[PDB]
Amino acid sequence: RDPTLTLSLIAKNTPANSMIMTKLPSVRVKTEGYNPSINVNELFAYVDLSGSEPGEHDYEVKVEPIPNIKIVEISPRVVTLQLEHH
Repeated sequence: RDPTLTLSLIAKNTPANSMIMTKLPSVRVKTEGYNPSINVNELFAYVDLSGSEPGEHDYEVKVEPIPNIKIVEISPRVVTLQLEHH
Protein backbone atom coordinates (compact mmCIF):
# COMPACT_ATOMS: atom_id res chain seq x y z
CA ARG A 1 0.00 0.00 0.00
CA ASP A 2 2.99 2.29 0.70
CA PRO A 3 0.64 4.90 2.21
CA THR A 4 1.50 8.60 2.24
CA LEU A 5 0.55 9.97 5.64
CA THR A 6 -0.11 13.43 7.05
CA LEU A 7 0.89 13.47 10.71
CA SER A 8 0.73 16.21 13.30
CA LEU A 9 4.06 17.27 14.81
CA ILE A 10 4.71 16.79 18.53
CA ALA A 11 7.50 18.21 20.65
CA LYS A 12 9.29 15.89 23.07
CA ASN A 13 11.42 16.82 26.08
CA THR A 14 10.46 20.49 25.98
CA PRO A 15 12.66 22.08 28.67
CA ALA A 16 10.81 22.75 31.91
CA ASN A 17 9.85 26.37 32.52
CA SER A 18 10.00 27.07 28.78
CA MET A 19 7.40 27.43 26.05
CA ILE A 20 7.37 26.82 22.31
CA MET A 21 6.27 30.04 20.59
CA THR A 22 5.98 28.52 17.12
CA LYS A 23 2.90 26.67 15.81
CA LEU A 24 4.08 23.19 14.80
CA PRO A 25 3.42 22.41 11.11
CA SER A 26 1.99 19.12 9.86
CA VAL A 27 4.32 16.56 8.31
CA ARG A 28 3.92 14.48 5.13
CA VAL A 29 5.46 11.00 5.23
CA LYS A 30 6.05 8.58 2.37
CA THR A 31 6.33 4.94 3.37
CA GLU A 32 6.92 1.42 2.14
CA GLY A 33 4.98 -1.55 3.43
CA TYR A 34 1.42 -2.42 4.43
CA ASN A 35 -0.64 -1.95 7.59
CA PRO A 36 -4.44 -2.12 7.86
CA SER A 37 -5.26 -1.15 11.46
CA ILE A 38 -2.83 1.65 12.29
CA ASN A 39 -4.69 4.80 13.34
CA VAL A 40 -3.21 7.62 11.26
CA ASN A 41 -4.35 10.31 13.71
CA GLU A 42 -2.86 8.25 16.53
CA LEU A 43 0.50 8.38 14.75
CA PHE A 44 2.82 11.34 15.22
CA ALA A 45 5.98 12.95 13.93
CA TYR A 46 8.16 14.58 16.56
CA VAL A 47 10.97 17.00 17.31
CA ASP A 48 13.23 16.38 20.30
CA LEU A 49 13.94 19.57 22.25
CA SER A 50 16.11 17.78 24.78
CA GLY A 51 18.63 20.22 26.23
CA SER A 52 17.60 23.24 24.18
CA GLU A 53 18.14 26.84 25.26
CA PRO A 54 15.69 29.70 24.58
CA GLY A 55 15.83 31.28 21.14
CA GLU A 56 15.33 30.02 17.60
CA HIS A 57 16.74 26.64 16.60
CA ASP A 58 16.27 24.02 13.87
CA TYR A 59 15.12 20.51 14.73
CA GLU A 60 15.15 17.33 12.68
CA VAL A 61 11.69 15.87 12.15
CA LYS A 62 11.42 12.21 13.11
CA VAL A 63 8.58 9.69 13.04
CA GLU A 64 7.36 7.46 15.84
CA PRO A 65 7.90 3.76 14.92
CA ILE A 66 5.00 2.25 12.94
CA PRO A 67 4.60 -1.55 12.79
CA ASN A 68 5.30 -3.10 9.38
CA ILE A 69 6.06 0.33 7.94
CA LYS A 70 9.35 1.86 6.85
CA ILE A 71 9.60 5.65 6.54
CA VAL A 72 11.26 6.62 3.26
CA GLU A 73 10.63 10.36 3.10
CA ILE A 74 9.67 13.11 5.55
CA SER A 75 8.57 16.65 4.66
CA PRO A 76 9.50 18.90 6.00
CA ARG A 77 12.72 17.27 7.21
CA VAL A 78 13.72 20.19 9.43
CA VAL A 79 11.62 22.69 11.38
CA THR A 80 12.63 26.02 12.90
CA LEU A 81 11.11 26.72 16.33
CA GLN A 82 11.43 29.43 18.97
CA LEU A 83 11.70 28.62 22.68
CA GLU A 84 11.13 31.11 25.49
CA HIS A 85 11.92 30.69 29.19
CA HIS A 86 8.91 31.17 31.47
